[PDB]
Amino acid sequence: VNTNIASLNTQRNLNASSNDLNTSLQRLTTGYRINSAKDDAAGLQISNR
Amino acid sequence: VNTNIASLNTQRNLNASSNDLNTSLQRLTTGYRINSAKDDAAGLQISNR
Amino acid sequence: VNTNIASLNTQRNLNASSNDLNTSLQRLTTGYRINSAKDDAAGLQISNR
Amino acid sequence: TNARSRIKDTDFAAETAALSKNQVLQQAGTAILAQANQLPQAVLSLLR
Amino acid sequence: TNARSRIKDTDFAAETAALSKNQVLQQAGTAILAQANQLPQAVLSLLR
Amino acid sequence: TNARSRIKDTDFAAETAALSKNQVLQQAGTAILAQANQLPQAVLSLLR
Amino acid sequence: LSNQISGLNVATRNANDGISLAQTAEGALQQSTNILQRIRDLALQSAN
Repeated sequence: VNTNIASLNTQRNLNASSNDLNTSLQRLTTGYRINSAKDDAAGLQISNR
Repeated sequence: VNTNIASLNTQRNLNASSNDLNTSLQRLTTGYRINSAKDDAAGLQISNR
Repeated sequence: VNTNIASLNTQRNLNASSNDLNTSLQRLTTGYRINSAKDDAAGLQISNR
Repeated sequence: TNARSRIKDTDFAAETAALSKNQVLQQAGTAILAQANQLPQAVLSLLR
Repeated sequence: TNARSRIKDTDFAAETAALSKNQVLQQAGTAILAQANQLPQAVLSLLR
Repeated sequence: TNARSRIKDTDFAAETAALSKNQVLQQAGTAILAQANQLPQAVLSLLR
Repeated sequence: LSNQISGLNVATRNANDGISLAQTAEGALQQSTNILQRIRDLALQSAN
């Protein structure tokens, strides 16, 4: 139980939560839930038109 | 709701009321209920004749 | 209680109350209790006639 | 015109009060939201 | 414009709570790593 | 002159709201920067 | 239940889109009603 630690589930959750955190910070700083990025391609169509 | 406010119906009403204000002031300063302008072209021809 | 917060009932309440705020704002800037919009279709017909 | 006023003209003597009530609701709700957003951080920082 | 708002304007009454929650998970994960990385140290230093 | 007004004079009945939106967005961006610039400090101070 | 929640959220968004669409339709119908008002007034003036 020493050459590695099975606690990398915590690391995966940290990475995922940090990604969602960056997306949320971008949403709040831009004011668009459908970000100018790829998100919600159908919403992107609707918003562009 | 921060990137835009639906309260611009107030702005629309302000524009409308400003147009009515302009036309009413014109009517009052010319003494004519129908302006010498487009208003009531039938009445305009009646006044002309 | 960390993956979610039941406080979004406050969110529902604020969205509803902002809807009422917008409709009352329109009523105040237009001067019409029933808006020129859909509200009170019976009263809308009465007013149109 | 009197009928059109009674059916259309807002008796805003109560609508201004209603609007102030709605604005009070806005500020109260956002205050509650900002206060409740501080619960999980506190409970986790104390429970860890 | 109202349609563009309803489709694009973030109803950040939820995204603010989401930001708070995500910060909670970030701090919790940092603390969990700090707590778990000490397990092999303790078990090896005490068992040997 | 009315033509020059309609093509030049600012319709600030909407530009005032635009100014309010711009000020709010600037304040929000400043707060977001001040909040985000603290993440690496906390993660390194807790993980080390 | 999470599938149900996601469905309900996309349903809220589709419903808001439909509300906006019906609002545009109502505005067009309102302008048409004012146009018909002007038309009837012109007709009664055309008694001449």
